[PDB]
Amino acid sequence: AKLWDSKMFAEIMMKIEEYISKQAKASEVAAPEYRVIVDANNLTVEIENELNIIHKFIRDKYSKRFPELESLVPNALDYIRTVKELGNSLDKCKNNENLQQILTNATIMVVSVTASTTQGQQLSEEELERLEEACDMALELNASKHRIYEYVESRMSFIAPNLSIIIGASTAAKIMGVAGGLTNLSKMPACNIMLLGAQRKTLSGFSSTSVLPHTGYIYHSDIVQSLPPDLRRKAARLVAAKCTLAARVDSFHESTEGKVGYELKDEIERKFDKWQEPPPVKQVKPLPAPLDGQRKKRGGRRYRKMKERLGLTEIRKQANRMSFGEIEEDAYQEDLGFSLGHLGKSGSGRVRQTQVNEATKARISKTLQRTLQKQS
Amino acid sequence: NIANTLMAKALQECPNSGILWSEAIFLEARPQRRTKSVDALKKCEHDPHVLLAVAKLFWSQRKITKAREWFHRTVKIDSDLGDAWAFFYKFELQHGTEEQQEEVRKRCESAEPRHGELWCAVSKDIANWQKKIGDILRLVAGRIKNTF
Amino acid sequence: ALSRIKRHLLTQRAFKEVGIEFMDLYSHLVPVYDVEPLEKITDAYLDQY
Amino acid sequence: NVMLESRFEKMYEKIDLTLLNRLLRLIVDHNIADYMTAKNNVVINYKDMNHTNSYGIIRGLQFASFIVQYYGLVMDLLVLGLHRASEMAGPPQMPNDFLSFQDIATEAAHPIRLFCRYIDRIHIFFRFTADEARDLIQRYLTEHPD
Amino acid sequence: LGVYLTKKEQKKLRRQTRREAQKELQEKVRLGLMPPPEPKVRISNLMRVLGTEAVQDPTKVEAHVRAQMAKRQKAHEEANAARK
Amino acid sequence: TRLYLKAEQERQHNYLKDGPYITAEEAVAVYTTTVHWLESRRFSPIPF
Amino acid sequence: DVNPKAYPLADAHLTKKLLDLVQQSCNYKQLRKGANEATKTLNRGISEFIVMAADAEPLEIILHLPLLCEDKNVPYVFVRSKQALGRACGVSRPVIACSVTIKEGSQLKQQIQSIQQSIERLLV
Amino acid sequence: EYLVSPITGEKIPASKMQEHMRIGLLDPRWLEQRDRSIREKQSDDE
Repeated sequence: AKLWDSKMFAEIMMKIEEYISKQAKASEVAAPEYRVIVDANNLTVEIENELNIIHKFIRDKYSKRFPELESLVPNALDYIRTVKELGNSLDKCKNNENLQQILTNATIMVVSVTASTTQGQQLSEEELERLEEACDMALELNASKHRIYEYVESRMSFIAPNLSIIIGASTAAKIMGVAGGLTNLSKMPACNIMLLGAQRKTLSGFSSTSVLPHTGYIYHSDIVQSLPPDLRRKAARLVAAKCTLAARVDSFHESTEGKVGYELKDEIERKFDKWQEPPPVKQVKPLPAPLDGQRKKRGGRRYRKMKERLGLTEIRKQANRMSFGEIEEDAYQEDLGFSLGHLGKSGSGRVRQTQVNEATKARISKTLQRTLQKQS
Repeated sequence: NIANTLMAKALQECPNSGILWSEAIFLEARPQRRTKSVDALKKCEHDPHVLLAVAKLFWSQRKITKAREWFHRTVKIDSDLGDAWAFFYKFELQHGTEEQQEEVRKRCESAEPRHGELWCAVSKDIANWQKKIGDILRLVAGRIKNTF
Repeated sequence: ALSRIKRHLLTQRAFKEVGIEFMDLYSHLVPVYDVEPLEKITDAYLDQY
Repeated sequence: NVMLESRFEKMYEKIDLTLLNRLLRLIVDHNIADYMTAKNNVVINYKDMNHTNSYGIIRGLQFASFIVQYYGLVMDLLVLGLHRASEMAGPPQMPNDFLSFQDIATEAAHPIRLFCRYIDRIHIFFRFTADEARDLIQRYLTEHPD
Repeated sequence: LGVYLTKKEQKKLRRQTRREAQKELQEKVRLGLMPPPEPKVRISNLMRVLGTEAVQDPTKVEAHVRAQMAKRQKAHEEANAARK
Repeated sequence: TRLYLKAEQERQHNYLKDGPYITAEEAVAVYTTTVHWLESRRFSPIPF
Repeated sequence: DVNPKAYPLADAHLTKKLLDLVQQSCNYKQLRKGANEATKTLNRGISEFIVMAADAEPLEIILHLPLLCEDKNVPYVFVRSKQALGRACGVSRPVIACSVTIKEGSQLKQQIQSIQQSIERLLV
Repeated sequence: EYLVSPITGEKIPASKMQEHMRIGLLDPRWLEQRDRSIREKQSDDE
């Protein structure tokens, strides 16, 4: 089946290319190291794709057992670990100590609630063994990915010196692995690198801001996480841009000592200092003195419009006229202090009803109109 | 990489090609297929190959209801073109219900309004043309000689 | 207005800051919440429906 | 005949968002429920200080009252017990009035004879025979000797 | 090589030139070299500018305001023709 | 107001740090009770 | 001169026409400023050519664009001063890379094509 | 280099070019506003 073919291909790749990477790692513990680095940084994408295939097959099989955990658990590796720790046993959902280390407490509650009253039937033995071998192979490939990322972190000093200087070596290895290579990452736009490894975390009733979406491995790097949250997202963008530059240098093997790395990290630190700088001293405006005499104010179309807007209207003029002697019943239960006066009252001197002056219509501001048009 | 250069050149010189654009999707990597390729592709043309490619991408992302809706739209928009019936039946077998798969297979019956050239669509898309392909078909004298 | 309400229901997940004040009843402090009118109309229609 | 009037002390500020979202998805379209629950998770601001309201609900939302009522209904199911709830609400095709029973038998079947919830102030009216009251007292005093 | 300028700089340069010309005209009026500007009167503007005097002799007022409008229009046309 | 908002900040931070106070089994019991009630009442979920 | 690596460098005569076309495209909103936008357009397959500046201390920050162009079959050309390129782009800030984008039935078409030919006449 | 100022029409080197623009269109009423600001600053009393 698909699982068997994917597992066979993964084993064939690991017996040759992963073995070559292992020998290269053990050598430092004419076949230059560059080809080993490149084949490892392509192996990461190969194993990611085969793990995606494995995750799809596991989803297809487990939909019979639990057709809801896909939406509840978006991460593929987290899905595989969850089904490994669950299997056909859904009554195990209560107080799983092993589920804590994989899933956050917010979503363990949701998966337990869903499994309480789910319609998924229990799988048979053949499905159980198929799923178990699939999960075992998936976790083995995940371990292989972890080992190869450790190898790339070790080789960070050689593959991308400047980019390893800018950010953490682990972050650099992860971003090159997810991007597909040093060349593959260097060809990507700066606005895309910061989106690398941005898992679609599902909101568990919380707001989207709690999820922190559009956040990548750069957002979780060492330097970015050392900033106040209100200054985090912006910081990430900056770092991403500079990271891109490093790749666009490192992919062409320039400043192998890292001179561009320092020339970018110092300006990153400068930008961070400027953003975090204490606010300047701002004098307070003394209250203006009371006015006397006359100040000449112009008239014209604007003055006419403002006078029409703020002028007394006929219905408003009739509102504040209260009839002497003739008592009126208060038509506003919620407040006795409000009355229409002559408006609607007998003896008001108006046989017809006082019309509405549309010059006093309530309308939104210009900036509110702009925002509404944007939100449309 | 040379295949990518050739595909880019072909798209540049021969736009509005449904089959070329759909196959270019398959050249593009999964992170770059839905995000950028399919949107501009749908903007370029609405070929049955376009809708089939969108449905196949959704199936590869296991968006079952979205893939089924796009497959229905593909069926409505064009019949017996692009050999999409085989892909729809495969999706039903692997993702849809057995009754749904049977209904999809029945709707693929060779008839003048729907799936009249289903074998012709398979030959044009899945490359079913052969010396014995015409012999297997009813039109032994005509189809075998006309096709490869 | 209904189209904007439906769009906000379907897509909007992040909202603007809502202010808080406290009415003093000399026995307890009742919270009063200030919400933007744009979201207020959507919430009012949602409550009515 | 024993009455208990009390209130859920912190039902406003001790409603979990995930549980509320799950329970609302039971009664309303999941998009609407997710929108409401995320609306209850916004930043509360005042002067120079603001925080992220992630645990409690915000009573100032226009739909919040509905939420509270729904949540209170859940509390009723915890207090009344589903069967007794069905005994007071009545059949779904023929629901009863506010304080009425389909027949005397179901009225006298269970100790809980009357129950109202208001917003957070629950008023329960039990009737007890001598043996039932004695058994309840013994069960209480078993774990709380006085 | 000739160098372009951004739209912001174009707007700022045009605004500065217009403000310079307006200040020039205003200070020319200050020093008496220029008569104070007359209100621009059209048909709608007639009863607002010359309302207290249009009742004296309406046809003369109409002739005067039409003459002013035609003077502005013909100044525009002759500027265009001289620029041709 | 300042004191109450400081207390609320501490409460929210404690909730985030220590996780939700409602356990999985209690949530399951509550949700199952609600499901049983809704099914017993033949209730149709509110459409969009 | 200052950038000996810029093999496809345009002469003084070609730079004037290039900047005039860039400004006209900016008037028609057919121009994308910055290396990231140029890369995005190339990946989208909507650009036709790239005009880049030869003055940048981490010069390789633009060196990714030519190779990608060879991947996407798109002409590219180098310019002397980044400030002049940015001024032609409508931005006071210096710009080191800009791209010109395709629009259906664009009035600039012929001019675009003409400049395209010049680039192919400049290559070797 | 040598560039012609679009607002002045004089041959100016490109090294100062951008700066030549920034202080090229500087509005003299900005100088007036700075002068009145410094005068009101010196008009304060302790």
